[PDB]
Amino acid sequence: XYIQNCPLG
Amino acid sequence: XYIQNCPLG
Repeated sequence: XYIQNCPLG
Repeated sequence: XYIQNCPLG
């Protein structure tokens, strides 16, 4: 995944 | 959001 919570990239 | 983890829809 989500805007400013995407731990992948 | 992710495959089979998307509480939005």
